[PDB]
Amino acid sequence: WNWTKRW
Amino acid sequence: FVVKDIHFEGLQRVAVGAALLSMPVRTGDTVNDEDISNTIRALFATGNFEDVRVLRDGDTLLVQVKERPTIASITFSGNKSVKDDMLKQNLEASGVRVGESLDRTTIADIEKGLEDFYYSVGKYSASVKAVVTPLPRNRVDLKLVFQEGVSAEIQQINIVGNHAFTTDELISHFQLRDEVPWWNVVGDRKYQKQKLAGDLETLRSYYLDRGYARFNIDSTQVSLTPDKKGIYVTVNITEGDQYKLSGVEVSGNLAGHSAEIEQLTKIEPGELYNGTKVTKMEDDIKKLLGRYGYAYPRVQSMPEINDADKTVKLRVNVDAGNRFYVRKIRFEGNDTSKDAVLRREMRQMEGAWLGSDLVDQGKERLNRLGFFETVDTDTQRVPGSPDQVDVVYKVKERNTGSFNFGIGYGTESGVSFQAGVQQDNWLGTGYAVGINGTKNDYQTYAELSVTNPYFTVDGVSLGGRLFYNDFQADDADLSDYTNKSYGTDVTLGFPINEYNSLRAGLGYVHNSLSNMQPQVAMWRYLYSMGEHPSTSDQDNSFKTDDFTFNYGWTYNKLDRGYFPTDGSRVNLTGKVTIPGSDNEYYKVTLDTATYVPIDDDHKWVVLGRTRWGYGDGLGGKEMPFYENFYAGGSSTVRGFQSNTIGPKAVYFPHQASNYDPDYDYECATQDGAKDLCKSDDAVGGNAMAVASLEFITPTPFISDKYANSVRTSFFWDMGTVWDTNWDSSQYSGYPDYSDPSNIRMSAGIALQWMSPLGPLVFSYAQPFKKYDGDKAEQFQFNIGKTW
Amino acid sequence: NSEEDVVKMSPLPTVENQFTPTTAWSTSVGSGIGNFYSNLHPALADNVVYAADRAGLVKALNADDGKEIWSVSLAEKDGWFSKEPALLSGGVTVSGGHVYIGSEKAQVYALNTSDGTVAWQTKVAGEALSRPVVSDGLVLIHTSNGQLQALNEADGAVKWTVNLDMPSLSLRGESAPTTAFGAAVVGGDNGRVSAVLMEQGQMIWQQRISQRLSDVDTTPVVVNGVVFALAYNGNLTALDLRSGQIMWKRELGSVNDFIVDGNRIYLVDQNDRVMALTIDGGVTLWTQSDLLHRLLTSPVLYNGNLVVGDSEGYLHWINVEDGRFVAQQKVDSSGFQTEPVAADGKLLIQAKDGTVYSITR
Amino acid sequence: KEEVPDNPPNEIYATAQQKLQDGNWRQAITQLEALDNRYPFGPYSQQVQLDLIYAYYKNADLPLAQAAIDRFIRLNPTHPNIDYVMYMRGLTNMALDDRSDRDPQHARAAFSDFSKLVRGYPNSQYTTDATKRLVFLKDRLAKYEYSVAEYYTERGAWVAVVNRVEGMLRDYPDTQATRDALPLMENAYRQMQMNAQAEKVAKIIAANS
Amino acid sequence: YRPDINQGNYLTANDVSKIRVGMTQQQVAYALGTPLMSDPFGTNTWFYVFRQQPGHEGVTQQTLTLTFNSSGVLTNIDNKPALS
Amino acid sequence: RYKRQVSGDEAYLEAAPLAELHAPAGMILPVTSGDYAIPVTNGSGAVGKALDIRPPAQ
Repeated sequence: WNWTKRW
Repeated sequence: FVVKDIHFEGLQRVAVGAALLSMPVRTGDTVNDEDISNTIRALFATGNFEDVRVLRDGDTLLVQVKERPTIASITFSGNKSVKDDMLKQNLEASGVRVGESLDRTTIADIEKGLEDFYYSVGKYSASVKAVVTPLPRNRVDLKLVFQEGVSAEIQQINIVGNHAFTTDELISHFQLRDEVPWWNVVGDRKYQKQKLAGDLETLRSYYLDRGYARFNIDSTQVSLTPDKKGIYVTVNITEGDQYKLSGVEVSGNLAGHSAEIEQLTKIEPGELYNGTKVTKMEDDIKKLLGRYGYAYPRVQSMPEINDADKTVKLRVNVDAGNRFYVRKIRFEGNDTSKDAVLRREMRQMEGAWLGSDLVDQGKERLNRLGFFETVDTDTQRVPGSPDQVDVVYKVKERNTGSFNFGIGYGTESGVSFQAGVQQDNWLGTGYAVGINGTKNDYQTYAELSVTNPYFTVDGVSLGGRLFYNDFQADDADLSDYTNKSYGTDVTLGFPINEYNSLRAGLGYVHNSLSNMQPQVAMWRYLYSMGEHPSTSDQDNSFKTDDFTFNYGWTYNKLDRGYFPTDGSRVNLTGKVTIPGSDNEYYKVTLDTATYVPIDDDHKWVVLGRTRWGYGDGLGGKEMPFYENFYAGGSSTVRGFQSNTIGPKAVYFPHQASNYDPDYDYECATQDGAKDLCKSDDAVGGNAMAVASLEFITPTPFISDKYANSVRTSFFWDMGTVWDTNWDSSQYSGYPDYSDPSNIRMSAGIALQWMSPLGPLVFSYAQPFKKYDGDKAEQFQFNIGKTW
Repeated sequence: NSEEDVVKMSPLPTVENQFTPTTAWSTSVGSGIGNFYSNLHPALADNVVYAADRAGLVKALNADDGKEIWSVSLAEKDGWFSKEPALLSGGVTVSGGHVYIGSEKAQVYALNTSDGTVAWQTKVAGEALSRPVVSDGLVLIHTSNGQLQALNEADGAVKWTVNLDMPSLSLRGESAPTTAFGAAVVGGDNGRVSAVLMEQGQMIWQQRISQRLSDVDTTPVVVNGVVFALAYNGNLTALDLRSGQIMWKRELGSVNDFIVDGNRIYLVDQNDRVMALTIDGGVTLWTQSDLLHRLLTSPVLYNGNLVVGDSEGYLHWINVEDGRFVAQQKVDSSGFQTEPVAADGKLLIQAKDGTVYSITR
Repeated sequence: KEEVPDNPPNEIYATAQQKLQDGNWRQAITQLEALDNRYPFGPYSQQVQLDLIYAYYKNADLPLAQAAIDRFIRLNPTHPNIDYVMYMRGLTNMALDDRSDRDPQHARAAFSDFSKLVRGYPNSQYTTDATKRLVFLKDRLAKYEYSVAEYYTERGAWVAVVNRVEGMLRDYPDTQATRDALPLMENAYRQMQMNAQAEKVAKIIAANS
Repeated sequence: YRPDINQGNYLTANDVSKIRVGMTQQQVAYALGTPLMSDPFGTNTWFYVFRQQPGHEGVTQQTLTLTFNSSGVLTNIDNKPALS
Repeated sequence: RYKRQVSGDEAYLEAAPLAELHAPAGMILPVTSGDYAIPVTNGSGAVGKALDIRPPAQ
């Protein structure tokens, strides 16, 4: 899967 | 009617003097009905008066004006699929905003504007209602209620007039979609004018790249169902006959470069007309002229078509313009990133002659960096110089930090977890700093990495890494032992050919081994290392510190990253322990992959993979048994259980740590063990050779609209691993594990595609040449795992 | 994640069956039309019913017990593996020993009623989305391009073509011309009723009867020197047969057809509001707001009662004197999208899954 | 959400002043915004606007402060307290500028605003602060030019280096960056083998240092 | 490894033969172009430098120095085909 | 924000004085163009925490 969220 | 004084009733915000100036009438002049009407109309058009009444008293011209209530707030309700801020921006661009006055007649206009916006975004049944809440001091609040409705989706794409290519094959390359399976990632099924135009251009290119020089799109039609929940697209086209290319002709002010240009316009007689090739020829001529100082080398191609023979002859008109020199290159919008970060990506030098190709390449490199959302260029002129310009790059800065967390599954390692946090533009200096971690059945890994991508102006990179690793052998289909290691590593990176890349570096690693199962190979390495452990229990321990020199070379030429159809990739890696360390050895590995297409459409391909490896010790010692090479499994030889090929362990008679019947043990002393003991559990070897030949074919049953998103292959794999130090003379009763001739072979079928869970790979293979001890696993799969 | 709709679906009316309806027989055809908006529907001629599906299968059934007579598939196949659908969309027409069907591939087939063998097949300008009206030895076709073509029924060779304008965005489906006094009156996707002489196709008149707002006519009707037309989102109009000058207007329209009986006009509004107007001035005699947004089908006047299907699969009888429901039935689960066919004392209707039903009382 | 009661303007303004003196800006901004919204033409709308400019600036709401300053300048070109507004505009641009390698456009804007202030009203009370800020900004811009020339020196572009150092000697002749950059010009001239020009640059360097 | 570094004006070897003593600045600029370098320290002198250094192949430069007079009339021409 | 608060609230820095450039004999320096010129403003006003920026009472 792999979720990626920018901070 | 002469006027002696002027009076107003209702002026709140507009100044009295401003109103007097605005009104053409002035005190001390004749006034008539026409003048009164003109003043009334001017006041109405002022945009701040709702009702205007110019009445005449006995002597004074009294005016009654009901100033339009001021807008104090605009509220939205139901904008589920529309951002409130963007809706406010659209409204203020339209004209309605806070602070201004509200017109009690343009409510319908505002509602219809919002409905038009909804129609544009996709919803055709959307409705908008406006509510007005008056408030004291001539104020008002405007509230909007939205019934979004249900969006309309594409229900069919039809092409009428295609007799050589099927509609399914043609629309397979479009951006617009009419079918989306739940098991693929092909796209969304919405309708957009830009996508429709792009699809028309794609269809035109598809036909022009095949020799249909007379292709023409007669028309296009878009229809909605009466309930307005489905969209039908039709494209009426007219494909002609296939044409041949008779020849080419070049003319214009070539500037004395005719001899060099003719070589770019050489073709084989009898070739089929192509469009991509013609564009490439034009681009080649443009680059040729740009290399000679010309900033705008204009080129146009005109085809002349003869139907009697069905042949096309090109006519290329070339105009090499004038020479322009760049006086400055300016970057604006880089509030965070420093100047050099953007400047070092430029292919063009300030203070040299101009090149449009170079400017475009610099823009493309800036886009590839990843620190910006948008990049724009603007080649301005310099006043007072007829041949000088200033290049300006305008960038909007993105946010470069991120978190990521991922989950995958597979037969190789079971459930796999990944997590990390990354910062790609540390303080706008370009340094990339991150910390990552991974966990699966048999190991846990954590690392902290810091990289400088431009240690030298040419692009040489300098990176550093700190890592901790924990490895449990018995969970990986090997003989039991535990290895906990940690260390640091520093590396340089040299680009040399835009396909080739070298790297060299140094590293330090500390390894701590425990819980080692007594066996001949491990106790052969330990003796060379100087240890003399006992062979009756697995309460062991052994620690070593090593400094190594690392090197590698990579060559990448694959045309595409996902489902490549042509190219090669070669990766050589090495390592050698430099003096002063506990372990003296060297290790080398070589990866090869090659694709060869056997068609013009690149649907039938041949893939060849190889994997070689060899290592050994130097100062009378041996390579550590935890550096071994493993074969088997879906990575190397499909159809075999992971890490099953190669030598097998041979144990000593030893007492179990905590004996308990009903459990299977490796011939422990408490089960009647009095001599050496064979096994079926792999240990690896220090030499490895693996090869695989694969044939990639179109998927047979899947619908042709999306059959290019699934890859189908038939494969044949060979592999072998061996231990060159195994002395067969001493152990005569056991197999010779130092023979390279024990080749394991399997054959079968495999499928790959991208799913909502990530990449999916499935394989079924049948190992038809295997040796005693090897464990077969025909069905293998991997779900969403890319780490 | 959630979804919503602007207009709430109307509830199923509760009525007490004055009489009990039945279902004499039901036969199956392969997959019907599905979710696609098609004009395909069965036809009756000489005690036998012809049906088809979008894939290409065409069947003839006995009108009394539903027994199959012949069946032929018009889908071309490149061997035993490849099979591309014919995409049949033009309603089945029968006249003079032929079965005419249009196709989304700009093809018109004329099969034989006796054997099911293709008598001829012609290529037209575009998708044949309309019922192939037959008149005076000609077969009129309204293609999706806005072109009205006239084929020969015996040869199949196009005689004349008339070009009509099309807007940027339209509604799916096309109007079927009606022939009266040696002239064909048709409607356009731009909201204009036009008349063409069938000898060559020369336009006689054409006028706007319309109010992103669209306006599409879809099959006017002609009686006693007058032409009644409906434009979607526009207005009903009864115009003269010679000059085309509007006589009277009513701000109500729809895409599905309407019927004219005696001195009354039965139609279904865009919002599924059944009405019953008059011919003199169109003053409404009654209305039914019980089925709003139920997606009704074209009304059919069977045994003196209007019959309409709906997407949910229910078939409703409604009186004509006052408009009060006289019977309600549940027939199919897939629903009804295409018009019912009433003729020769029979009422046949095809569901979205191809199941042709014969209903009785 | 920081709801403001419909109290009389005098009382709400007194509360706003008290909170400004206390030193909390978030609530004072809400009070002043509510007052302005409810009384678009109140007796002290101009005072509300000035207090709002001050509060937006000191609350780090620089875009809103800039919008308010622009509106105020457009509407009241002859307001006696306009020099205060131009000083505030310069301060806001310096704050946005906030790192000499980065974008100098805000430094240029601040320099323009302070120059207009000092050249228009030399008898104002903000003129000394304006001049000190002008000196700082001129040095910052010279430093940006020096950074670009220094990058091109390592890139190896010897015409860009001399052109940029000449632009420095022309625009910013009296800063430390120019003195630091003169050797870069000499090196570029020598690398292109223009010893005649390198000698002149060396003469300047020797005569100055 | 690295890209190619270009600097100065592009001299074709035909334009340089087109300039003769006695020409004005306008004529010289028309023939060759606006120089990327002049002399800012008083005297008027135009430097036409043509420097190119392709990818790790070596540097080649040509220099053309044009010395005018107070009235902008060419007085001296100096040509260096290659840099020592 | 965090970088911006320091500037917006209280920070103040004093840079080096601007000094003229000498021209060796036999040559001159490039022209100045007066684009970035600081006029001399006499007077000793407030600066650097001694100047109050609160709006005047008008």
